[PDB]
Amino acid sequence: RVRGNLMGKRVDFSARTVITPDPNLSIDQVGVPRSIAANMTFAEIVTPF
Amino acid sequence: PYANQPTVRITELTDENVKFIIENTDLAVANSIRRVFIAEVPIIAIDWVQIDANSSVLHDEFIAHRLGLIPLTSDDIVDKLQYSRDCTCEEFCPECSVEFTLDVRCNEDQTRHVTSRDLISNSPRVIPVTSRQDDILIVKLRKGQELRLRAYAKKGFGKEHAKWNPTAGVAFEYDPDNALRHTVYPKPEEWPKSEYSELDEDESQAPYDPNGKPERFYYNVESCGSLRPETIVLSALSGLKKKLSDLQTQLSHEIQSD
Amino acid sequence: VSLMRVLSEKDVDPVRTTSNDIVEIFTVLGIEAVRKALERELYHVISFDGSYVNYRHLALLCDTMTCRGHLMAITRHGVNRQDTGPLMKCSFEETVDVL
Amino acid sequence: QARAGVSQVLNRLTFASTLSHLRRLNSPIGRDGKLAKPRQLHNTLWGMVCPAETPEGHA
Amino acid sequence: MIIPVRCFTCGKIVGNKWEAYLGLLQAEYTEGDALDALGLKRYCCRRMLLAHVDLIEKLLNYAPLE
Amino acid sequence: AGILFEDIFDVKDIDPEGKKFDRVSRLHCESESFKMDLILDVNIQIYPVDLGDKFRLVIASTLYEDGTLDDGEYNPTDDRPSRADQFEYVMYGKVYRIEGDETSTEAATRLSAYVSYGGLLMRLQGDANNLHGFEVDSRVYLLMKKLAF
Amino acid sequence: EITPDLWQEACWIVISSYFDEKGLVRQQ
Amino acid sequence: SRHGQKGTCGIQYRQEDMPFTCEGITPDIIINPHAIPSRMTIGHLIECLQGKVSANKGEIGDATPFNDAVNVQKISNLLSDYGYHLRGNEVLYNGFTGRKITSQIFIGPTYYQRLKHMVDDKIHSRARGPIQILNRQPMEGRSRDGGLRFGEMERDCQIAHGAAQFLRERLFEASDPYQ
Amino acid sequence: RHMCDGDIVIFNRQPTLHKMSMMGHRVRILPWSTFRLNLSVTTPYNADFDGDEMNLHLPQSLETRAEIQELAMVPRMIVTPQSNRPVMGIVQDTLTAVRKFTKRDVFLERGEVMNLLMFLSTWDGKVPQPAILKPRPLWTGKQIFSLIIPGHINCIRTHSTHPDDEDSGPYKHISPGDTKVVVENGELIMGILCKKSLGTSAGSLVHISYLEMGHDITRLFYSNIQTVINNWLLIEGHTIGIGDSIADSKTYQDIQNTIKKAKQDVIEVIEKAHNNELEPTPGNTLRQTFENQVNRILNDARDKTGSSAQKSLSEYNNFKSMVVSGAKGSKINISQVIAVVGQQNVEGKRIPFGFKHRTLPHFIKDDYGPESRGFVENSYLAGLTPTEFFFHAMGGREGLIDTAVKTAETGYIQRRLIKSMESVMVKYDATVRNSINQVVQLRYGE
Amino acid sequence: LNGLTDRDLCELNECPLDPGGYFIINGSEKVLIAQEKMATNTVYVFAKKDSKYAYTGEC
Amino acid sequence: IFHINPRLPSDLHPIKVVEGVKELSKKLVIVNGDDPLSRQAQENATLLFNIHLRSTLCSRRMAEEFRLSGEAFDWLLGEIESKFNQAIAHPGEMVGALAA
Amino acid sequence: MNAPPAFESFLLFEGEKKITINKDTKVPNACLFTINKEDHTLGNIIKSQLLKDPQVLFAGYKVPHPLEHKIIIRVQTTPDYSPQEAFTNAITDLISELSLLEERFRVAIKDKQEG
Amino acid sequence: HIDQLKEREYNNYSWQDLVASGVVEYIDTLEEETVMLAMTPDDLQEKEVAYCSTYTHCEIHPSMILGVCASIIPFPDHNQSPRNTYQSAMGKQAMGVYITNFHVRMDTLAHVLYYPQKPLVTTRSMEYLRFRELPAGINSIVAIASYTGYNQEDSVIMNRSAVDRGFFRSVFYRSYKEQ
Ligand SMILES: [Zn+2]
Ligand SMILES: [Zn+2]
Repeated sequence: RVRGNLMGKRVDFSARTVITPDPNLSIDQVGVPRSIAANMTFAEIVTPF
Repeated sequence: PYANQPTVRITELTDENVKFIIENTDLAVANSIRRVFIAEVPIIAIDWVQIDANSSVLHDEFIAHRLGLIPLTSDDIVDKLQYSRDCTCEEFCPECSVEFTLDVRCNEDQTRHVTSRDLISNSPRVIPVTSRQDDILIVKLRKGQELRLRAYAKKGFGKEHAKWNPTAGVAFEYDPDNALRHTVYPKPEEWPKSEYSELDEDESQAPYDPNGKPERFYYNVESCGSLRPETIVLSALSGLKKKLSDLQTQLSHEIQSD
Repeated sequence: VSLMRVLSEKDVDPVRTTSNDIVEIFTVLGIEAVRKALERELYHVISFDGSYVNYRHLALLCDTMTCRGHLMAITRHGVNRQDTGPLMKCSFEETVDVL
Repeated sequence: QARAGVSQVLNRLTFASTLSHLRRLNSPIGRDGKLAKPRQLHNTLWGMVCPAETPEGHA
Repeated sequence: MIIPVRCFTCGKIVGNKWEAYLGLLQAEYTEGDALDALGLKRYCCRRMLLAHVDLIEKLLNYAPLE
Repeated sequence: AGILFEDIFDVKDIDPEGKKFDRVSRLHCESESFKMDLILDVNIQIYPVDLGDKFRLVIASTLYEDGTLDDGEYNPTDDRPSRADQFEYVMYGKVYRIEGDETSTEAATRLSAYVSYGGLLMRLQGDANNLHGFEVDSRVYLLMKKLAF
Repeated sequence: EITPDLWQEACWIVISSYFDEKGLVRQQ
Repeated sequence: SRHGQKGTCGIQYRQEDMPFTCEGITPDIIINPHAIPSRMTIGHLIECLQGKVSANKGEIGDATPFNDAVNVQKISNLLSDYGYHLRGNEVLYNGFTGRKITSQIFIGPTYYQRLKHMVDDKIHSRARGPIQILNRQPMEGRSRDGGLRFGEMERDCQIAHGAAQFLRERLFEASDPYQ
Repeated sequence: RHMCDGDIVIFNRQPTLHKMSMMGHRVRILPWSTFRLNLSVTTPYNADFDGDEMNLHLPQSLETRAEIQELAMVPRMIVTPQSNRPVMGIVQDTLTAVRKFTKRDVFLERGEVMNLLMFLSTWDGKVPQPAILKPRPLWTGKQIFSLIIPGHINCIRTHSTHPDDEDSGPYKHISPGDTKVVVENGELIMGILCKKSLGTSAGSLVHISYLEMGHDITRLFYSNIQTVINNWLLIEGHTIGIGDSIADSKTYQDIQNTIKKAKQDVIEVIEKAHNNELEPTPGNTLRQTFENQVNRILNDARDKTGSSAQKSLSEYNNFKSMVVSGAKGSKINISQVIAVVGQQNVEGKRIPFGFKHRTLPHFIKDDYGPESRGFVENSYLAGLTPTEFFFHAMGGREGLIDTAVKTAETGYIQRRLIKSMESVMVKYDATVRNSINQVVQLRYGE
Repeated sequence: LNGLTDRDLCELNECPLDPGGYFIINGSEKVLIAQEKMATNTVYVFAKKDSKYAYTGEC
Repeated sequence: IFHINPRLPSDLHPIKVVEGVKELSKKLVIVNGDDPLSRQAQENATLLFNIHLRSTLCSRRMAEEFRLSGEAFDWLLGEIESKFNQAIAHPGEMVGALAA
Repeated sequence: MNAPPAFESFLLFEGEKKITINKDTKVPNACLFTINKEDHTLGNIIKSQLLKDPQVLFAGYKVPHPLEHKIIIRVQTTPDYSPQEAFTNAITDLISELSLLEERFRVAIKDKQEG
Repeated sequence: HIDQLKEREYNNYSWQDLVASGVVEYIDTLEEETVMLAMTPDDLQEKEVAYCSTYTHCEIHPSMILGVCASIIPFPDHNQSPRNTYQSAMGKQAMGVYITNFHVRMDTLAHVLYYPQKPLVTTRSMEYLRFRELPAGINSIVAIASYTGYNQEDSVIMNRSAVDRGFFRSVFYRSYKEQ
């Protein structure tokens, strides 16, 4: 429990793929494919904005 | 601030390739024609295959793929058809497509070469290239195997799929002797002479010519059968001139509306 | 290695005669000498191949090893005998023997 | 308590993996072995065992 | 498995040359003199016919019926 | 004006240590009147210079005769009459150093203005009077022209 | 009579005869 | 490749865009020069050089290992009889601007392989799927629709960042929250 | 909602070994199905684009998003605290092309300058004055790379080939071979850029940019270099080939002579020892002084022939251009491809007597010579003899064995260390304590 | 499928290039990997230094 | 930044250097406090940096070698302390995880 | 599965404009034309045609990403000449030249064929 | 023996006659320690300054020390040895026609290539491994260049138009059972 389940869990909102280069992306940008973006989500509060 | 006056000189014209020389033009205009030969020249190619019975040893998509790569003589049709996505019809039209039909059953004992002789068209002018030299083998059937399908040819260009690419190979070249030193040889004599080199067998490259631009671009456009090699050209010039006219119309709308 | 019978020999520098053996130094020289010796060893085996690690990070490791007055190994017998609290020791090793 | 993997599923992925799976030898020495001398190419495997085809994992 | 229709690199139709090329090799032509009697100049197009291995002849041995 | 310098030089040695690059060579000229050294790197491909050639080298601070001191940006469409119209090789650089034989007490007699022309260096090592208008970090032109005598 | 420097053609005839007779999986 | 040079497709250009020689031979595959010098697979270049002779002669080259008859001066002398540079270089043109590339590029036919590790059998994503039964944490495996493992090494790298909220979200709130 | 453009993710290659293996990135979505990432970032991750896979965690709250954005974003992680030098440098194809772009003889005309400026994001719309105005306006390599360099940095580095005896002689501030990089006011004045000045070393130019300007200005620096240089290399081109592995047939003679003198030298050592005249070195047995003399002779042969191979390399060589820029390879890779491969050791010794008193059955009993114990004397261009193919494989198996034991033996050191030190931290007391609040150091790092 | 010619391997839906050498066990092809071991019946004098013994004549 | 021209004689009183470095050694505080125990340790923790600071910002090097003007010297001192104060270890920083 | 359909390189979506002018603010008299669903075929001829205009002080084009089908053309002219009319005149004469090249290729064909 | 052996399969002369006639021998590893083996026959059994002059065996071909996946590398002697090991491993993932009756097998997981080619430069011992009958790969026009930037760290750039024409197109078969 303590090492396989308490110090390291499996998490939701993860992805995994093969990396390939893109010299046209800035150094702090990642290019994600479209299905991986359309799968994982971000809960965003509603505001009059 | 203005245009240039290119001149053309066909050196060889057969029914399979054209060699011409264009003089007095920019390298960008001469290379952008080269790209229009390869992508944007319309041509007819099978693009919709409905397979009714396939019992060959090849797939279902292996047949359809090998059928898209069969070149069909588009020559005066291809400029009368419409693109499929622009025909105001439902389920292909004689005015935007050409219908084909293959029906083969091997009944005899020897194997059957399904070749492109078996593709029967409904227009007499868009046929696979069989007119006047064997035929493109599609499958080989055994005793009892068969293939019935009907297919449709529509208009397109080599920018969507390579199947709509009218050329075997375009051989562009300029400045055969390294007069501009656009390429820099580490040992200039290990290099064979160009075909067009106006140079003796003594000297290796032309002496450096400091103020000078490329002209005299040498082309060698080779057809795959579908269009005639001088129609590939006359159509790439018109296809480029039409991309530019459309851009200009959309530009004048953007300008007047700002 | 003897290091105590050698330092006492004459014509032997009893100032610079070091020992490569941090358990020999500890019983001879002290715990504050083990800290200097341990870091010289640790820096020899790191800069041997030409690379460089900041000094902060070697002082901190040699300080935790020698912070309670004896030589605390970085094994289950060194860091589990430290009084850190059982939920932290059950995460390194032994996991139930300590619980 | 037995040996394991003495009998594996044949690899039909390309003909050259079938053919090499059928001619494969196995030294039974366990893994979690920090020794090297059984993993070194001995002079004496000359002409018997291929000196280039080995797995690059822990085996 | 079966001769490709076009040369992958070039675009040139090589689908109609496998029978002609096996017939010329049966005649007596050497393999380099068969490839240009067919009209294949670029070495891109010439490896389509040299390197091709014809498996459909082996796959046709597995008759479904008769 | 703005003529920081002006003289006649003549190529005394061309790339001496061996040719390190291919379109650039070191010219080790010497002067004729003020008796100065020069170490120049020229684009030996669009302006070839051979030994024993003599050229007039005018290091200027601006190009317009009235000395109106342009900005340092390139604008080709310009009517104003320049000094570059009577020269054949014009460069544009930035003096990056001024060494000298100063001592701790008395001044210096021999200066050396090192200017750098986009990467192509130069050193005008003379005496401390002809090297006056040169101060470090200032934009300067080259303006040389071969004398066919 | 001996075989000299005509030997790469002959080194591979005995290899081909070996592999006709014994396949590759004969040891199984 | 047949020499230990693995690696993935990085982008694909049409034909109008690949660089091309003085006839329209565009490459099929363009590999990087930096793969060669540290790995010292010279056999790759010799094969790319002999494949060009073989496709020009019209018959299949021989690359048996220890062979004394083949070397590179001999292949090079043959290649220059078909009118190529004897070392395999050619003069390519840019496909985008049309201008010659000032270096001569080393082009010729090499036998590539296609390994079974395609990407569309590895791409994998999760956002609140199924859950194990004993410890109600996401399942494992791509086919089970599992979640990736945020193991311990990934937790030390988050302590060192001093990121306590991302750490307790990855280890509590996106894994197995309970009360 | 779905993850969209601009989100913050955290991105991670798997043997997570230091802090710079979980940096955070901004999301940009693209067509095909792979995670695509810039190339300088491959150095911290240790990534490689030959089938590597990286994970991507998505923070799920405003409070975790903001924390990642302020603590782990990628331009915040440029300088490592482990060795106080950048972790990201310019490292392939771009490093090779920048060494060629900043050589002294690179001149560009207005059509290529105006095209390379289109890939500068920090450009202000003013074309600099060309370095050559007549007879034709030409710009320079350095003059365009000065527009990339941000701010007004000042640094001085030395190129890779800088001869050591130049800073003594004359021509110190005007260098014949254009080594000695000098940036002043954020302008390259002199010098050729290589890994010694744009790589990941303490004090390189990408380090000075970080200590001087932000992490944000340095973020645009790394990106502009690769976008201008990768576009010029469509003009210049880079390759490698067979021609780059050949010597010059006088070099082949020089090498064959060195190698034959060396095989001859070891024969006399063998004679001396066979007649009992090789007297032992004081500190070694006989078989160790013998093996030492032999390995000295053979290592000298390899070094001499390798150096005489490099001196023969032209400037247009393509091995040399990836070695001098430091992009890939070393002087010992040129030497083994061109000159000689060298001596194949297993466990530090020469190839051992695996059969009875000989190394293979081809040799004869008690053969200490160079060929009979593993000294490969061909190059990879000539190919290896059959026996030395085998010895080269016996040698090359050691590296594959040690890689596979290394991976598992060091991963356990790092785990024992973190468990022993994880809760030591810097208190607001500014003292370094642990979980029991016992003081470890009174100030961090003293 | 033994000594059987090549038409007949194809009439049974098989390939004549199959090598053989594997078992079908519940419709899986299984291979037996060859295991090495020490030669029997042979005297080997080793020397374990990590014990009380100078030498050891195993057999 | 201030265009020094090390060829002209400078206007930087040799004593403004001596006293500006004295006032800057005060603003680099590591161990805060007026206690003797705390002044001792503030003096120890910044001992090598203070030696370096006092050996490159001499009165003699600043006049025979760097030739700083007065205004450039004020900019310089404000810059040195503003960088030093950024180098201090942040509290909260998990240094044992970095050392490992 | 994440493969974009191949007609996406030339077909305009619904809402996308072909071309889009944006005044640039860093320098006076500079614009940025953003063409959608175009590539180096059309972007290179226009730039090289604009460099023939003597009143054009800067012309260039870039393709920001190759997986995306959009080019940007930045033009800067002299103050008596807007870049709107530089770009227009660079097309009008590029058209006139391609039309003339077509006429000449056509007569050279019909003279080569029996002649 | 060479002539009789060339006329095998026309009558009935074979390898067993070479063994029975006393020409080749099966030597093994404990006996190989007292042979004095020559590597090639002419060249090691000629007359110079003597190396041994008491040879007792001679090797058939030296390249018969390589195994099955290592014997398809062309010029393995020009490669650094770890590269030959990586290809021995990556040659077993190469997709290709894995067997000829593949339409009858109901394997889990089969991959076959549409258009596999024979290598243009082969070794001589990949004849027996029957590799030219069931090949796994395509001879493609590689071009070692560094073009756009996309092929930069073990990455490659493919031709889109080549792929449109069927280049390395493959097919993947998965079988499901149920009773
Ligand atoms: Zn219709
Ligand atoms: Zn072709």
